[PDB]
Amino acid sequence: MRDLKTYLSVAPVASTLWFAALAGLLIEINRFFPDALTFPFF
Amino acid sequence: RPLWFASKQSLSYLDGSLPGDYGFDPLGLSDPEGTGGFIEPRWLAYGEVINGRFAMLGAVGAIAPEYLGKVGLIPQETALAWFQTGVIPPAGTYNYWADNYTLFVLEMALMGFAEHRRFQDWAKPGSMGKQYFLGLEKGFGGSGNPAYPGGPFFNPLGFGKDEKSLKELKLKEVKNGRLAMLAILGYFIQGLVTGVGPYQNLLDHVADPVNNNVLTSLKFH
Amino acid sequence: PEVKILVDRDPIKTSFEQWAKPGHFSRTIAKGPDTTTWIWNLHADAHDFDSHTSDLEEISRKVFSAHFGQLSIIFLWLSGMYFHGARFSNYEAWLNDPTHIRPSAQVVWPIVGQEILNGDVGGGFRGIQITSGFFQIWRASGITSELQLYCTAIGALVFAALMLFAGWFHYHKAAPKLVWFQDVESMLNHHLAGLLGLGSLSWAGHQVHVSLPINQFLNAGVDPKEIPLPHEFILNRDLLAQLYPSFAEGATPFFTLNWSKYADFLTFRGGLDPLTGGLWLTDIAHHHLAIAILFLIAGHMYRTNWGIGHGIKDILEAHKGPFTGQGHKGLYEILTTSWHAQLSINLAMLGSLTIIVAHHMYAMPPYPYLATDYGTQLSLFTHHMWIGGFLIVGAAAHAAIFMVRDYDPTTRYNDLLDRVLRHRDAIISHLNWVCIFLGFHSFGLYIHNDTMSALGRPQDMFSDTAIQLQPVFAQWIQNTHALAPGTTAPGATTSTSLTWGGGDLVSVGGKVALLPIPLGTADFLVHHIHAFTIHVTVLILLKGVLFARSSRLIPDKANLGFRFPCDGPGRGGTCQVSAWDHVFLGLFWMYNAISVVIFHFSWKMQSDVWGSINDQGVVTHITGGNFAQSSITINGWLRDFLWAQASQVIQSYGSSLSAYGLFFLGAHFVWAFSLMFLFSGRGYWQELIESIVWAHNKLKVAPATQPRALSIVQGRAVGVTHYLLGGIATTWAFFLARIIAVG
Amino acid sequence: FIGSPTNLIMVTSTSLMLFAGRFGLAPSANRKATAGLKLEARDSGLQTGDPAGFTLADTLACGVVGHIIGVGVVLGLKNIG
Amino acid sequence: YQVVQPINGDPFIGSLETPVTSSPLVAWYLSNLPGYRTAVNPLLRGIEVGLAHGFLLVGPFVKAGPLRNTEIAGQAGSLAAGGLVVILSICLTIYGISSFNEGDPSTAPSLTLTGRKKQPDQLQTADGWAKFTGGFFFGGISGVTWAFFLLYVLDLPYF
Ligand code: CLA
Ligand code: CLA
Ligand code: CLA
Ligand SMILES: CC1=C[C@H](O)CC(C)(C)[C@H]1/C=C/C(C)=C/C=C/C(C)=C/C=C/C=C(C)/C=C/C=C(C)/C=C/C1=C(C)C[C@H](O)CC1(C)C
Ligand SMILES: [Ca+2]
Repeated sequence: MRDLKTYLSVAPVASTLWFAALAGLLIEINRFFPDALTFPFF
Repeated sequence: RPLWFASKQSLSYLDGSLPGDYGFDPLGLSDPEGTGGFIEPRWLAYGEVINGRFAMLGAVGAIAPEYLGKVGLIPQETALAWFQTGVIPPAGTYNYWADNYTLFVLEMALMGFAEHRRFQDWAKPGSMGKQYFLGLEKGFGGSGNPAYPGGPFFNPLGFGKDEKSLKELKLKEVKNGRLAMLAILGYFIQGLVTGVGPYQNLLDHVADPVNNNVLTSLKFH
Repeated sequence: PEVKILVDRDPIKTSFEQWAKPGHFSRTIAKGPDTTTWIWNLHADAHDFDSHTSDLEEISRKVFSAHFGQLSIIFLWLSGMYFHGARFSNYEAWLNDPTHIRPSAQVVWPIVGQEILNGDVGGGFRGIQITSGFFQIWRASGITSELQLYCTAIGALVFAALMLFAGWFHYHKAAPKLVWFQDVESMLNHHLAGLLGLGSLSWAGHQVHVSLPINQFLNAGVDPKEIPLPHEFILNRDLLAQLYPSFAEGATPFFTLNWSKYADFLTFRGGLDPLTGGLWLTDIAHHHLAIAILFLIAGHMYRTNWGIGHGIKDILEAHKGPFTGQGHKGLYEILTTSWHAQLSINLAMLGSLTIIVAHHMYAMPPYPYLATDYGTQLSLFTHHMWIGGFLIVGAAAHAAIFMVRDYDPTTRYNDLLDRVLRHRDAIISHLNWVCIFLGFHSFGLYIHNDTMSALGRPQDMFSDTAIQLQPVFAQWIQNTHALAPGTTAPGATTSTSLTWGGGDLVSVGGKVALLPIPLGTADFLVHHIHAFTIHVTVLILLKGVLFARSSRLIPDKANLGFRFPCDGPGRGGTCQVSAWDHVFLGLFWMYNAISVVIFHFSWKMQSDVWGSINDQGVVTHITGGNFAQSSITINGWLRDFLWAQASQVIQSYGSSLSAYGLFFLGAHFVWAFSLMFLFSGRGYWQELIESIVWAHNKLKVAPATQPRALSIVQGRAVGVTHYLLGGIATTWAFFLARIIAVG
Repeated sequence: FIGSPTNLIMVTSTSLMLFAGRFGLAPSANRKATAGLKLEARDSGLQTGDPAGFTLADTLACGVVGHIIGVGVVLGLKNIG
Repeated sequence: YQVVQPINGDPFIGSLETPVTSSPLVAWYLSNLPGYRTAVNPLLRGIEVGLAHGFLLVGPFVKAGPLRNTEIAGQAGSLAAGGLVVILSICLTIYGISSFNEGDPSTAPSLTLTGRKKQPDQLQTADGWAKFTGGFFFGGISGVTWAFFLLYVLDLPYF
């Protein structure tokens, strides 16, 4: 548990989880505001 | 004490402390040399006894209904072969008070508590007579030997109060267990390649032996 | 002396202690890291069990459970394939009409416009056309619904779970000991008779009851949903008696020895099914039956526990003669104490086997509707060729590792190994000469043809019309094969393939399954090119193995270990003088050889076999026999093969084959990228990282794990792996895009 | 079909094979093979009842190989006449 | 019994003794060649060698040449052989010039295979080599002419 928490924070696993979260975020963002070549709000 | 197809390696670990010890181990499986998971000799003895007991039960039970299916008030809907009971649906089913799946899960809930308690006694012997179980724990103590727990439940009639009694009785038990085990194997293969049912099939064999094992050589189904 | 199960209880307790600690096996790693090089080492020596310790028992226990883990991975992959065929496929539509619907078992999500990859594969379905040939396997096994595929996927999932659990169990709870592994007699007895004998007998049992009747029904034209379920064919037997009358006697023929009464479904026809374009299933069943009998007898050769059998030591040490001294005496002791010897033998044999499989599968298509599925055929051949080549190179790698680490004449002396080590120089010199001669007289012919053609002198060219180099031996052999059925294989009706000859073209759905393949001068030239490339890669690998311990250059090469950068720029320069470096080259030359082989196959097939048949029997091939006249000069390969065939992939953009164009370009990129690692050295890079580190330190952002440039060996490893990835991937994209567009 | 057709050929083959095996005339479970010329005497460990050292491994082995030679002879003869 | 032995029984000289390297007939044959005729004047050995090599060079040049189909195939290919043999002589003369000097003795070994003295082979001197290459060239042009005379000039039934 403590050691599982440690292993889940080793560099490869920390980075894969981080990048999976980032990928999910970007994917959803472009799923809501697709085909965006500019910033049209202000 | 007489010996069958013994081995010098096999004889070493099979000297006679166990019932039915005939020194027959042509593949040398109860070797106390390589004891690990599920190959330890005590566990193999326990397994032989338990398989023999369940096989005696199932071997008088599988042949029963289709015997008195011929004698007595017992109807014919209650008179199936052992394979038509719903155990193998593609070979015949029945409509009991339940579904045959709830039947199974209820069966295995009951068998679950009985088997788990029995194992809890095998592993740490004498542990079931400690925790509360609606009373009834003083009877689940055990006797040090797993295959022979004894007590007020598993031995109410008190057979074998001296120990040669228990010796020859254990010998008879394991012998009848081996008999019932190979009887059940015969049931299985015979009900497959002849597909008749053992009791009725036995009656056809006793008509006259024209119908030999080779005759159903041809694997009707 | 006798053989038994011998185990140890709970050798290592399952725990999360060592997961928290990175490189626990290596003492130096366990402590922690000072620089960036430590991270690379952690991965490079993860599975080198024989250096984490010296105990053979521990090495072998680790090996056993790692094999279990690998089996679990394979099962998960299989279950994924079956589930995708069950859920995201058009397998039933394809089953209704095989030669119009394109198989595809993968769809994509519409996220960034990538749904264009969901192309029209027909059947009211839009997905990515697959080349795995899985539909053909499932059809040949008798699978008609997707319920069966679902059940298969779930069964393989629980099998993967079982394999993973067994891996945990046999390492942390009940781990065998050394005398159990070192028993190879019983192990061979069980793998020959039990794994291959019972396995193939069981498969023949499947085909006799499931695939034969169901495929009979499918080829009779029955709607796939109107076919009886397979278990019916077991319950009701007259269902089989209708298709196959001699299922009526029912196994009494098997014991009367009236085996001829089984001639219905146990045939020896040979050739192809004119309806499906595959081998006769009644032939494949008979084949597996005979295979089973053979393996079941063969797994009874070695003695285990009952006196009868063969002691492998006796067989080995019985073989010796006047040229080899005491040969084979001492090999049994070598092949049972070193895992690397076994690994290299098995790798060589498995690579050989994979390539034989590729050839035989292209020549005698075993699955229905496989031959006329050109994409599947091309992909299967190419994939198996690559796998075989890689395995064969690994064989050499591990032979060298053995020679460096485990070879010891003080305690384990063998005579043959010693003699070969003693005349390695003669061996390598003659192999060198053969490589040179073969390279001059195969590629030199191509250069001569190119200049003869460029100087407007085609009569002087080595071609079918100017100076013929006819492969008379191959022509003679294949004519002997064509005449075989009836003359010298009386029980066969058709020759074993249709590439032998006899006419008898077979087509399916207006496409050519097979026809006799002609061998001309271009075949001679390219076969000698093949011989040349194979000989050169053999030279590199054998030179690496034979000179792994010592040479006339550096006299103590074994003390430097199996893998190392160099021993300084002394004696003129000793760059890559190690055995590992020889494997690095062999991979380059293996790439060259396999690339030429698959190019030859693809061009020859698109030029002389594949194509479309028509009403008169006029066969228009993909390229009108342009291989016989254009493949004899390098300009022909560059123009008629690469430039011509390459147009399909370039025009892929804007369609559903766009991903292949993208992968074409990306593979070009990564291949070119490898050259940065393959042409440079780590000194320049260390000196550049120095100033980058300065830039970081100036802003208090320098890392504590000091960044080092990669090792010399790692740089070569990065360079060779990227090179192979790039080249193989660009060939993959080109082949797939071309054969899916023109096929 | 018993003692008339191929039953006699199968019997003579198997019968003769294990008749050899029990006696000398053939490699044993207790008899090792030198070069197919001479046979040494050894104890395989497993207990026998038979006076000549005929164990169950031996009966099964020579029974199997007699069956196979019987199968071969039967199929060949019925294939050419 | 073993067939492969170390050279002359010396196991520390870098070679071995095998059938191809040292079996009776193959030794007799190799010894009976002009190159290994040590006690013979180098000019005659060069003659024999040059005549054999010259004759050989005519065979492939003519048949595999670019004028094989033309009627001057024989004249052309034979002339090409003459050009090649002359080039070989140039390679031989410059080799002898670079590697030898008159005032120096023969670099050939003095010992035989049994350990007896023997006169060092004179072919390895300066003018020994010069006599040999002169004989070789004379023999080579003579061989080409002889082979070139046989066919074309005379019908004489071949192939
Ligand atoms: C901005 C660019 C962009 C973006 C954001 C995306 C985004 C996406 N693409 Mg896409 N793509 C792009 C460009 C892009 N693509 C381009 C340019 C191409 C042309 C080459 C493609 C071609 C393409 C294809 C062909 C596909 C996608 C797919 C996908 C989707 C999922 C990919 C996936 O799930 O992987 C794979 C996910 C898995 C395999 C799930 C597995 C989960 C983990 C790995 C399980 C591991 C645990 C396991 C149990 C370990 C085993 C241990 C064992 C021993 C127990 C995703 C939304 C896929 C899709 O649409 O899904 C249907 C898909 O098929 N893309
Ligand atoms: C009939 C007996 C039998 C069978 C069928 C097998 C089968 C197999 N062995 Mg095995 N083995 C046996 C006896 C047998 N062995 C004996 C007697 C010994 C020496 C004592 C060994 C020692 C051995 C070693 C050291 C290794 C194998 C390996 C393998 C696998 C090879 C990889 C492969 O081909 O994948 C084919 C895949 C399949 C056939 C899928 C089906 C898998 C089935 C369920 C396997 C079940 C057979 C198994 C013996 C059951 C007994 C265990 C039981 C108590 C549960 C394979 C599954 C390799 C391995 O372990 O891989 C992990 C390997 O490393 N075997
Ligand atoms: C049954 C097959 C088999 C097995 C069991 C082994 C086992 C072993 N090999 Mg080996 N080898 C094999 C086949 C095999 N090999 C083949 C076919 C080749 C030819 C290429 C080699 C060549 C080879 C070399 C040169 C070396 C080994 C070494 C080793 C040992 C350590 C491996 C290691 O941990 O490195 C770690 C594993 C990795 C770092 C994985 C690297 C990732 C690869 C390169 C990328 C693959 C790309 C992927 C397929 C697609 C791209 C994905 C990406 C885009 C996301 C180990 C005992 C090493 C050794 O020192 O022996 C003692 C050694 O140097 N092998
Ligand atoms: C000894 C040895 C050793 C060596 O070394 C080797 C060898 C030889 C191999 C060995 C072995 C042998 C043998 C033979 C064995 C066997 C066993 C068995 C048979 C078991 C069973 C066993 C058996 C068993 C348990 C069984 C049981 C049964 C039962 C319960 C039944 C039940 C039932 C009934 C009632 C009726 C219904 O309706 C149905 C059912 C539900 C079904
Ligand atoms: Ca044991």
